[PDB]
Amino acid sequence: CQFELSGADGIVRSSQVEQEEKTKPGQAVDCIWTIKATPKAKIYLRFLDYQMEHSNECKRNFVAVYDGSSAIENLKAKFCSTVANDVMLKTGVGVIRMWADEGSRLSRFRMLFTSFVEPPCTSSTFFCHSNMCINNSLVCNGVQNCAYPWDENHCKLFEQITKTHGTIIGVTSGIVLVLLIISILVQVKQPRKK
Amino acid sequence: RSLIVTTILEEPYVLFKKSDKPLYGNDRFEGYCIDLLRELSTILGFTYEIRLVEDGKYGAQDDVNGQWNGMVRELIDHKADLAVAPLAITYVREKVIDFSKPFMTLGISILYRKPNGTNPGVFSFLNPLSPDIWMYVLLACLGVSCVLFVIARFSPYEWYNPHPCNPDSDVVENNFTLLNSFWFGVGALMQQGSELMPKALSTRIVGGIWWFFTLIIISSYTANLAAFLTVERMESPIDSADDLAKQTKIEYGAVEDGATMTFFKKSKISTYDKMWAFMSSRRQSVLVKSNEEGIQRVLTSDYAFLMESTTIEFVTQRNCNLTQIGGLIDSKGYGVGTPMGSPYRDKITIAILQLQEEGKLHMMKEKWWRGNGCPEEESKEASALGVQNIGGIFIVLAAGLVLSVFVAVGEFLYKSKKNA
Amino acid sequence: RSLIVTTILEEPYVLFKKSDKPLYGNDRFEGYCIDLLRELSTILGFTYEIRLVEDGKYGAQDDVNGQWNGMVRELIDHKADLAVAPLAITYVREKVIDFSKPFMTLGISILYRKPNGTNPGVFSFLNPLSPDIWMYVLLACLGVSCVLFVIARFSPYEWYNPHPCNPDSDVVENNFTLLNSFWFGVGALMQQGSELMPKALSTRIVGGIWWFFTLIIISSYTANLAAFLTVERMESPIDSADDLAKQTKIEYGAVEDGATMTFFKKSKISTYDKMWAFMSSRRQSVLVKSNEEGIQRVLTSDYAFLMESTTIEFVTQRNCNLTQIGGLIDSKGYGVGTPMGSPYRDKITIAILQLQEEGKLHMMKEKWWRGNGCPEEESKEASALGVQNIGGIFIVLAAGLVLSVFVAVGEFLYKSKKNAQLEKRSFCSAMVEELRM
Amino acid sequence: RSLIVTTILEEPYVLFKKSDKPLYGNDRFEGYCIDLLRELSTILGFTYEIRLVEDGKYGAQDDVNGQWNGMVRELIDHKADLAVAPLAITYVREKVIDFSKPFMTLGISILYRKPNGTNPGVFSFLNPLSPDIWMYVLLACLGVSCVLFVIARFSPYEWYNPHPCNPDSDVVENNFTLLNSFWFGVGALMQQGSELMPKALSTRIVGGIWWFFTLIIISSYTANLAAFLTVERMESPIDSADDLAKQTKIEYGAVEDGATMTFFKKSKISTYDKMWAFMSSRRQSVLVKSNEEGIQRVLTSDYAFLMESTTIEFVTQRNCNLTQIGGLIDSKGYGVGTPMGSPYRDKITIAILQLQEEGKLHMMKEKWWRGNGCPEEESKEASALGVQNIGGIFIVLAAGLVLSVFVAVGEFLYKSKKNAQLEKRSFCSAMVEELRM
Amino acid sequence: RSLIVTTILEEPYVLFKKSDKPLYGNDRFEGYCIDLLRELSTILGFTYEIRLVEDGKYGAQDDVNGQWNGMVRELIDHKADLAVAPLAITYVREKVIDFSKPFMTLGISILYRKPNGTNPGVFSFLNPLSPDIWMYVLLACLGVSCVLFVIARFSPYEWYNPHPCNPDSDVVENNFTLLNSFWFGVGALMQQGSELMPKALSTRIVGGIWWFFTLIIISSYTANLAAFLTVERMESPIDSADDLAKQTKIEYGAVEDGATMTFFKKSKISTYDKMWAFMSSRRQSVLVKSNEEGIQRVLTSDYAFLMESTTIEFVTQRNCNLTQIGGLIDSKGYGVGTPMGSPYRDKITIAILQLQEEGKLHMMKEKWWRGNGCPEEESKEASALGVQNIGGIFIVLAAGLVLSVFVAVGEFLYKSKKNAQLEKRSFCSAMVE
Ligand SMILES: *[C@@H]1O[C@H](CO)[C@@H](O[C@@H]2O[C@H](CO)[C@@H](O[C@@H]3O[C@H](CO)[C@@H](O)[C@H](O)[C@@H]3O)[C@H](O)[C@H]2NC(C)=O)[C@H](O)[C@H]1NC(C)=O
Ligand SMILES: *[C@@H]1O[C@H](CO)[C@@H](O[C@@H]2O[C@H](CO)[C@@H](O[C@@H]3O[C@H](CO)[C@@H](O)[C@H](O)[C@@H]3O)[C@H](O)[C@H]2NC(C)=O)[C@H](O)[C@H]1NC(C)=O
Ligand SMILES: *[C@@H]1O[C@H](CO)[C@@H](O)[C@H](O)[C@H]1NC(C)=O
Ligand SMILES: *[C@@H]1O[C@H](CO)[C@@H](O)[C@H](O)[C@H]1NC(C)=O
Ligand SMILES: *[C@@H]1O[C@H](CO)[C@@H](O)[C@H](O)[C@H]1NC(C)=O
Ligand SMILES: [Ca+2]
Repeated sequence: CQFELSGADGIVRSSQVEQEEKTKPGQAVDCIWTIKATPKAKIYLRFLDYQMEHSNECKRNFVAVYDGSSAIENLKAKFCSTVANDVMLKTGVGVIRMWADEGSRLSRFRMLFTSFVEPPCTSSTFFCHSNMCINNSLVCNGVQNCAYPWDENHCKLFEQITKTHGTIIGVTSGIVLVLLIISILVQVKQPRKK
Repeated sequence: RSLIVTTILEEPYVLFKKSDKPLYGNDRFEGYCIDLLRELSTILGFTYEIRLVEDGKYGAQDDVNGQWNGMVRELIDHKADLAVAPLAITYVREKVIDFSKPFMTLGISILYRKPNGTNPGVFSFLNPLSPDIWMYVLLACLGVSCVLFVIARFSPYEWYNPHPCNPDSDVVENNFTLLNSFWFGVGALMQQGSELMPKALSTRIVGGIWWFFTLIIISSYTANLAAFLTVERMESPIDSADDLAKQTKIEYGAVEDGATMTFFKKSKISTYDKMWAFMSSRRQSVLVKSNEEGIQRVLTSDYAFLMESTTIEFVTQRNCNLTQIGGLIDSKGYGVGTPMGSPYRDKITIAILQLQEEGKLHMMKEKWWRGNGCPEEESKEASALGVQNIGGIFIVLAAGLVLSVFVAVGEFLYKSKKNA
Repeated sequence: RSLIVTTILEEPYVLFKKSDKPLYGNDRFEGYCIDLLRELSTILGFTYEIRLVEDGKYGAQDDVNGQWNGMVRELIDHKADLAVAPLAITYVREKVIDFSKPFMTLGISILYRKPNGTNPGVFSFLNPLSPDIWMYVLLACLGVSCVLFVIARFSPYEWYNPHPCNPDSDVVENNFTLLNSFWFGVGALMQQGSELMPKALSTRIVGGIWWFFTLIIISSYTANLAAFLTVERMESPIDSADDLAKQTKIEYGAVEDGATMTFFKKSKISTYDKMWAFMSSRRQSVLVKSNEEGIQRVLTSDYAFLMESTTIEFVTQRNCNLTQIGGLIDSKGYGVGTPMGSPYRDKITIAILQLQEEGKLHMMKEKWWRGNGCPEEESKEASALGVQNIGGIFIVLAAGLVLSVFVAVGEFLYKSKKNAQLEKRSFCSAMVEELRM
Repeated sequence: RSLIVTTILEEPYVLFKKSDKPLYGNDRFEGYCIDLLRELSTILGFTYEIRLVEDGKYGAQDDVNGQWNGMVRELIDHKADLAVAPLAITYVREKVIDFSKPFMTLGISILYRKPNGTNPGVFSFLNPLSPDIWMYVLLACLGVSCVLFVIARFSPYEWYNPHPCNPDSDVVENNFTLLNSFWFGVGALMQQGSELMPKALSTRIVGGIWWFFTLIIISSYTANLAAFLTVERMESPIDSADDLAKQTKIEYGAVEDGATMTFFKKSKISTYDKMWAFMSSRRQSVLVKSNEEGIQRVLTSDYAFLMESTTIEFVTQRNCNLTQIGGLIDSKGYGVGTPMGSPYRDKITIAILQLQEEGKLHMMKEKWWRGNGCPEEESKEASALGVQNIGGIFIVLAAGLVLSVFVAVGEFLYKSKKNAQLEKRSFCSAMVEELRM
Repeated sequence: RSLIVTTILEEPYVLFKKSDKPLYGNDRFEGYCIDLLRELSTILGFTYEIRLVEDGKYGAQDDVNGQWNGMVRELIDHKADLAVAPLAITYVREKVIDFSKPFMTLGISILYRKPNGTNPGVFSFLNPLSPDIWMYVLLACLGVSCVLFVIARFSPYEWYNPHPCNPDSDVVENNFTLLNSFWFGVGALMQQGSELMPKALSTRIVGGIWWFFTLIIISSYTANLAAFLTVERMESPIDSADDLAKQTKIEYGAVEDGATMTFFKKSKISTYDKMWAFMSSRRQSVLVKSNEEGIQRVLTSDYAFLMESTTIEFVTQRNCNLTQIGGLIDSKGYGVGTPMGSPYRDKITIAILQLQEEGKLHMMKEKWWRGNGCPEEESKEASALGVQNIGGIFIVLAAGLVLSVFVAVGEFLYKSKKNAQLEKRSFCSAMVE
């Protein structure tokens, strides 16, 4: 069930098992993910939704992140609690695992990874945070993909016509007033003394 | 020894601590209701087994079965001990449990959205003047017009000679007719004035006094309008429990058959029997699922929800967009359970009283109920006036125009008929 | 056997059934606590006799002997089995006695007279300007009018040629009479403007200076009125003890040695700490040794006089001029004292919870607090602005009308005597001639 | 003998000498502490060799073994006995190390984007009424004027006998043209009056309604403008920590765990406790990790960024828009670390006291802070109200005058080419005739 | 064994207890410094007898025989011990006795009276609009009137043949003369207007634009004056040492034989030499005997004063008339006295640092320098206006009358000389008739 997930950014889908390997929830389930950034780029992992509700103890259900290849050499962090910190993948190879144990009703594991933390800044790339020039197309792509707001963040006469119906009633009154003016000119030029 | 306390996952009472590394043992839980228990252990001497209940359920029996699913079971079957958690001291439980003395009181109160500064805009005018004066100014204008006319007729100096170059004529000119006096009266109210200025020092006194009265009126109206638009304080439509009854426009509600309905049922004060009659009338949406959806539907529309006082004192501190209109209606007491006949009662009530009258309880309550507080809804009065604030004048103008057309055609036919 | 029930005498709690003939037994005593006792005795089915406590006080531990007093003492030594009185629940008392669950709660809230129903001002036309300015303006109006007249009499560009037929305007007057100049000055002052419009520079400069003076005066007046009204509107009445903390113009109050001052000194919360410091600094400057004298001190000055909530409810219902502000600073209940060991406490607790579930004790409370509560409904303090009482007097208009009528009739008499040359002769003819129009 | 001193690279304190040709040893450093050590050497006669800690950190207690690193580590050991660099004097750093008197004073203080300016739009005079009523007002003026004109041209009352002494002639007409009615309406809207006197019922009633409209519009405009000015004038910009604490919109912050936020962590004071509560409520929404990132955050947003005083001075005097707000929340001293058993501690305390007595180190403050401490004070920004930068658009007058002269010359040509029926015939005659008179 | 603590009687540091009779014993000095001493004793473990010094002194050097009158004198004799009290950390004192790490820091600061706002006459009424717009408006009025006059000549129809009742003669005559054009302008600025309103079209646009300008100006003026008259943010003239270092309306101060000038003399520094030169000039009203005299003098005159950074805080937090302005100038230290080589030096410095890191010292400072606090200076902007605030318009009016009279007699003699010779007798008859 090890599914590759590599590029510049992406979302590890919340409980992506129904289509890759549709496993029965009765048996314990687990699927690992491998991440590769662009050449010469490290990874930043930021959870967007995470709730392992069925316990605050971890012999059954949890999510873990390992650095480098998918080996036991050095666990970056296994997260077993309400909240989940962001993490820095020193290497360029990602490891994401979730262990479930007849607890498939777990809310989700859902995160987002951003590449190019290592890349030195250049005119082509964008600075958001300290050693975080990440731009290949990432500038304001609709996702909060930098450590705190900075990158995708607040980069970006007809108003008076766009009224709900004040403009409509105003222009109806304007037609009335044009009728009035055109009528007025008639007796501007028509009548005289007596 | 060790004691099996029992709590529940209420919102600001006992909630899982927020951390990242795993928590082990009795350090997972966190809240006011369990640090109360910590103080109790410090003053008495305990040993903690904070074990939750089977299924989240305040102990409430089933009449047919005769079982007591909830904390009542673990307080009866001795599989637990004192169950420090919000547990209303009600009559039916008291037979088969023992409750300590309450450590805080309760009651059911209203919940409503505070008003926001959007004036009706129909007539946002005549506000900075009582309508009494608005009527008096018109009737005084009529009175001064009439008296000015009367003074004008009974005067020697109010008669001009038309054709003044010809001194052989009559003196019929008076510059004051049945309508001219009224016209000048109204025209001096608004700071332009007609061209019918008096000539006799007997009526120019009236002119001057009328000028003074209108100057004061206008220069005070402007001041009052500026005062209202500068320091504006909006007030609630309803401000009492009784006001909800005999109103029949707010369409309040309550939780479906929870604890509020239990009170309103059988409540024979009859000040809330009208309340219950209206609730049971529209028993499709006024009685709603739970507290979250209740406050949701309150946020949606005018909906005076009705629930326990402490959860109000909590949720109105986070979402400072609502208000606790009214005071108190009833009183319950959250207590500390204990098995029937256990000696903990008399050894724990004394500790509760010690904490209560030693002053730590109020700080304990405030440390959890506080929240952010009251934000800066105080310096906010920077907005341009719009049609939502000035709309009546255009309506008055249209009415004046149509009345002008009507009276114009009427007078035209009047004169033509009189000639014919 | 029967039950020997002790009791205390208190204003709204236990009273004497007001009677003339001598009655005795458990019938002299009548009150809310008596209602509760009768109800719970009917519920629990007992027979009772009533005895007042002789020493006549709640009771406290006398340190010199470590021995109880009053109610607590007469209860501890099994002389009496029950005590249906507002016996407060507290640490020192609970350690020796046994109570039920409280049949009511209370607090320590703030007495305060409602602010005299939004005190109105009358004859406030001229409030924003001190009277000296008004007198100066009147005198300056007179002076500039007469000066305008004087230069309007001695200068070349005065005489007006009415017809365009090169005539000689040898008339004594052309455009300025004393009344006309005076009332042009007044009209220019009053923002309406008149027709006596100057031509010569000599009068033009006077007119310009006068107009500038009028704009300064009127704009100053309007701004001052807006300032007064916004200052009045901005201030807010006190509605919490925290306002009593920050604000210090009004004064607190307390019955020291009544454990309220003791509550404040023993407290550690910021606002109560600073108010306790305030009373300590004042040290009988604002302090009270009873209730009624404190009530009167509130009735005579901006006095807070913090009191327990129940008596505050009673007072603010008997009277209608002083009402509580804020909520409940502190909480503490009441009870029904029973000895250290009594199989009556469990059933009395069951009964109190029963009555509370039916809410009957609320009915007795409203019968005795609200029962005397609202037979003297005064008003609702109608809240509005721009009312006729404040800056809405029309009496100056009436004075103008009166003086106009008098002046009109006076100069009509002048037109009669000095221009028809006969008294009581031109009267009837003149008024008949001029009445038809 | 020769002594050894160990320092740190810092922003204003100990910089490496800026040059292109190589520089060496004691002659390759510059800044504050180098000058201070130079004066200490001149006042005590040392032989100092300067060097850095390979770790290059303040040095702090490490919980892995209870050991230390950096200056503290090498100073408990013996590689040097002096450290002339900002090294906060704290309990953990005082238990083992020996410190001299503080030669400078520190403190955590907030930093804030100063009020940038008024940011005035010259059309701010047009602000109090929304840009929807104005077109309503203009179109209503057109409509009311045209209705007045059309009524005045059809009425059995309006037509008037012209002659001043009229013996029943037959030359009657009205006086209302399009221009007359239009400018009557404009004047009434403008409150300066007009020339026409409405006579019939219809014209007078429409005039009265129009007057009522104009009066309330003008009064509401003045009221709203006064509202803006008197609600802006009573705004209170933040000037202290507690006043900041009451405020909510401006998010807080600090460099996390840099011994600054920890002060809020372990504090006991109520105001700082609620500060820390807000800190924890936001919790990496606003808690910056590095100084310069927070600096840019405050530049581009509203923020506080509580950080130590000296760096705030070094930044504010090296930039603009940033204002030192408030005072000194805490108190630390910058000593000169020494080992326990050493004679130089007392000698150096005497030396630096002598330095501080003369104000010499205040002059070092001037040199490394103030010499570049007023290169960016553009002005002192004399504050007041009622300037031409707000509501001072005279360009309206310019447009009016140019349009008026354009239409004037256009109609001047019109009356010659068309009304005189021939062009160029009477140009020069017209100018001469209307010029020489 | 107990300690031999010494203490000087400084007011907001040590105090004789409020009550007297049931309080007899040499353990009844209390105050902030006493709180520090007691907490120090608890955290260290010892007892102290608080013996007052025989001669009231911080301590001071005496040149004649090295005498050190004050607690310093006996503090080298070892007759006493740790002496918590105000005691500077100056160079000369450190030479003979040891010190500790200061428990607070202070300097010299400016003491001055709070602004009051008895605002002047003439300036006050036209204050709202800044003097720029006033002259802009006068010039604009002159220019608008002049251009109206210019366009009047070019106007086609203003030529209106007076009395057109007889068209007999084409007497084409004028209106909108330059004099009356300026009159129309100046009477249009003020909200009354003449009767010479435009009777043509091209001039009517100028009239309308002028009317709009007048309305905008008057409404804005009223709004801004009603703004100033309900907020009234008073402003202080001096706000820094260099600020009053160059003015002369405000006078400096000092304390007789006070350390303030001792530092402030031989300043050698950029700006402070100037004010020492000034007080050197008038050394008769600058100095006062002690701090209390300076307080009284600043309460009397417009008298800027120069005491320390703490006593200013103590005085200004109990008498809400003064105000601490500027900031710090110098830095000194308050520590604890002790003889050389005593074991208590580091043992007390560690405790003081511990307390200062715990925040205890801040709580003691706040509680012993709190006072009632600054009162509510808010609910008082209800002031009926008086001549004190608008009076200048009356002077303007008087100037108008006098200039009017002078111009009237001038134009009278102008007409007279248009008629007859310089010597006047007939015009006397004209005046009499
Ligand atoms: C407080 O400010 C908000 C901001 O606009 C306003 O609340 C508004 O309240 C009204 C009802 O009081 C909402 O009207 C709508 O009515 C329809 C009727 O079917 C219903 O479907 C909607 O769900 C809603 O109830 C209006 O939407 C709501 N505004 C917003 C933005 O939700 C109002 O100005 C202030 N509140 C009050 C009670 O005046
Ligand atoms: C604000 O109000 C205070 C309180 O009245 C004003 O203080 C007054 O200041 C003047 C100096 O401008 C003092 O004048 C002095 O008077 C004494 C005797 O009265 C005389 O011996 C001195 O030579 C000097 O002339 C005046 O005494 C003082 N008021 C009091 C009650 O002492 C203050 O001027 C007002 N304005 C400001 C801006 O502070
Ligand atoms: C209300 O009346 C009482 C006495 O009748 C008086 O003492 C009090 O001052 C009045 N209220 C106010 C606000 O003046
Ligand atoms: C308040 O009203 C009550 C009776 O209505 C009475 O005490 C008195 O008239 C008032 N007391 C005041 C104003 O102090
Ligand atoms: C106003 O403040 C903003 C802060 O983002 C700044 O960019 C801008 O330059 C300022 N404007 C002026 C006129 O100072
Ligand atoms: Ca006018």
